[PDB]
Amino acid sequence: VGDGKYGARDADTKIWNGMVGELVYGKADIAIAPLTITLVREEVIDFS
Amino acid sequence: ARIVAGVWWFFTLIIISSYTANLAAFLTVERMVSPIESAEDLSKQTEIAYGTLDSGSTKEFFRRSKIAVFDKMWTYMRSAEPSVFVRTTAEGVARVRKSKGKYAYLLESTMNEYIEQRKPCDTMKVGGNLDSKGYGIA
Amino acid sequence: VVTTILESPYVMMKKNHEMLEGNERYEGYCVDLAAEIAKHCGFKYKLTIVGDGKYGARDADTKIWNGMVGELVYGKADIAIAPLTITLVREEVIDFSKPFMSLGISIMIKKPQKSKPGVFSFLDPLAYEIWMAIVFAYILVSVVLFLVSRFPRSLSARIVAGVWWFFTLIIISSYTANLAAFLTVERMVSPIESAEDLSKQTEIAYGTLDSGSTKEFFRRSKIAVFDKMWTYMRSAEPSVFVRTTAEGVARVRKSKGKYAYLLESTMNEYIEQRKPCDTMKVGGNLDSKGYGIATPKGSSLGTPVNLAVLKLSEQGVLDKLKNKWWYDKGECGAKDSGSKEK
Amino acid sequence: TPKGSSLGTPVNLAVLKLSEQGVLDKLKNKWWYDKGECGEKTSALSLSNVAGVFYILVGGLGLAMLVALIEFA
Ligand SMILES: CC(C)S(=O)(=O)NC[C@H](C)c1ccc(-c2ccc([C@@H](C)CNS(=O)(=O)C(C)C)cc2)cc1
Ligand SMILES: C=C(C)[C@H]1CN[C@H](C(=O)O)[C@H]1CC(=O)O
Ligand SMILES: C=C(C)[C@H]1CN[C@H](C(=O)O)[C@H]1CC(=O)O
Repeated sequence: VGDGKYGARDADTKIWNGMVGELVYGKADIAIAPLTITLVREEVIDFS
Repeated sequence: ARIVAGVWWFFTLIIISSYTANLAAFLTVERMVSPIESAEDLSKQTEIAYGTLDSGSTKEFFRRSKIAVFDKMWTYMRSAEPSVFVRTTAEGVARVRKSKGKYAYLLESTMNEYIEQRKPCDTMKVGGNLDSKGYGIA
Repeated sequence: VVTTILESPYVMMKKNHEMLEGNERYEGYCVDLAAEIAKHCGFKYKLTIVGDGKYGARDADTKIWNGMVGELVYGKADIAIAPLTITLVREEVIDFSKPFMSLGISIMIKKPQKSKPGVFSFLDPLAYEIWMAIVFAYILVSVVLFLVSRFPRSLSARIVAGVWWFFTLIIISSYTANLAAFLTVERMVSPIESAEDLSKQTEIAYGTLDSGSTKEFFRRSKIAVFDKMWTYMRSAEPSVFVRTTAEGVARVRKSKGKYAYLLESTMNEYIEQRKPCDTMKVGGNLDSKGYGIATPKGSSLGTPVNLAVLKLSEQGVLDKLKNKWWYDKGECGAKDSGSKEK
Repeated sequence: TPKGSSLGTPVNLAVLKLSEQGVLDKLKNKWWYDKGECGEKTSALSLSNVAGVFYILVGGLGLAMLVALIEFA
């Protein structure tokens, strides 16, 4: 991952960053990593 | 009168035997005691500073929590100097390593179990898990 | 329509359920969780107990699903809220929400101890027959002593004193050393939770439920140990299988301790704290799975109940409910306090 | 294998091969140990050792009686 982040939503810019960001915005097909499952992430993307 | 002294002698014999036995056990097994039992004990005691990563789902877990203990822990961690947050996991573990034992690190059980088995091995996990989550493929 | 099965303490009947009707007659963990899910997703619901009384399975013969899953697939029930273990075969047919509770396969056996030490434990390091024998020997020494005197120079009295002193010396040294052995062996944390330890020993026969995901776990398992244990459970008569969990526990309590019962870590954790505290859990879990709310495939409820379970998990409602129905009402107490007491 | 058989060399190389890749160790540990019966605490007192001590005590008392008898005479 380019930026070196997992994922978060900045309230100011309202843009996702990190692997989650690459996932939502279509820069990556699938995310395999120690990614903690949280509600805010489950709302945007699908967790197995 | 002789029975008083005799029975007293038997009694004290039993007691000293018991003491010697127990002390023998104590010296044989040598079980060290952890400074901090659980997570609540960190909230009850002011002395040892404890911290999480700068950005992560853990700090998010602490920021928004309605339970009293975690609310207090987060109210502690928010205002502190110097700031207790660290940028990488390695820096956190190293900060536990150059501590002398005055710093506690809050991290997910996986990385903890992993570091506990890694050289020098000085680090260890204490107390139950604050919450139960899981990793996933996204 | 919410289908569920009666299992403690997931769904239970109230003390007086006769005068009570509707959703108010049932109480339990699953009931509370149901009320919460229904609150967040905002739907009216009616709890109904599944007719056949099974969780779920696919009959090989007729290839029809039964139980909760059965009532779910064919559209007899809108949602199923119960202790349902997520498995491959069940996930293929129906969709599972993110798991609300985590469990594993665990062993339940009879408790070795009566829950506390006593005065008689002082007489433990030296057996009762040794007590009677030492008192007897003492009075023998006494009568010999009297017989010596007849009607600092001597022999008989000297050797009586010496032999008696030597005797009591060796005896009390044995007492001390044996007590040291007792306390040292009491201080040992080890061994705790050895894997496969049951698989080797033939002294204790172990069993699972008649129909469930545990027995099925043993069936399809290619892992050496579990294959061994399944081969053992398959060929053993009288049948080592039980019909209900209650029957299993009652079988362990009446078995004097020569029987082990394999069940889910949750039911084990529950039964362990119930009076009169006959049973305990031994060893780590054999596998890690989780319970989940089951919805039919393509239903509109799936995503809302998923997000609901996640929301309840993050705000810690699930933990509160579990601690409510497990540890908070527990009469036995002990547990972690017992671990500190050991 | 029978003398001059065509299987001699193949079974030889077979035993060697199966030995080098550790199959023999696996089967050995399979049929001997893994399926064995014998794999805490249980510490308890021993009546019979202390009983031996009782024997030396009684010996002392008997010698005491005899010594009394020879002392009186
Ligand atoms: C079918 C299998 C893939 S499995 O059972 O799902 N996973 C196997 C793996 C060993 C495992 C087993 C159990 C769990 C697990 C851990 C915790 C929980 C509860 C506390 C809620 N966790 S949660 O879903 O992340 C929550 C945010 C709602 C539920 C399940 C996570 C992973
Ligand atoms: C190590 C880091 C930064 C990650 C790993 N899992 C958590 C996550 O997925 O957010 C973070 C740990 C934490 O927040 O303490
Ligand atoms: C309670 C029962 C019989 C059910 C519940 N979950 C497992 C299942 O869905 O198969 C079973 C547990 C077990 O078999 O020990």
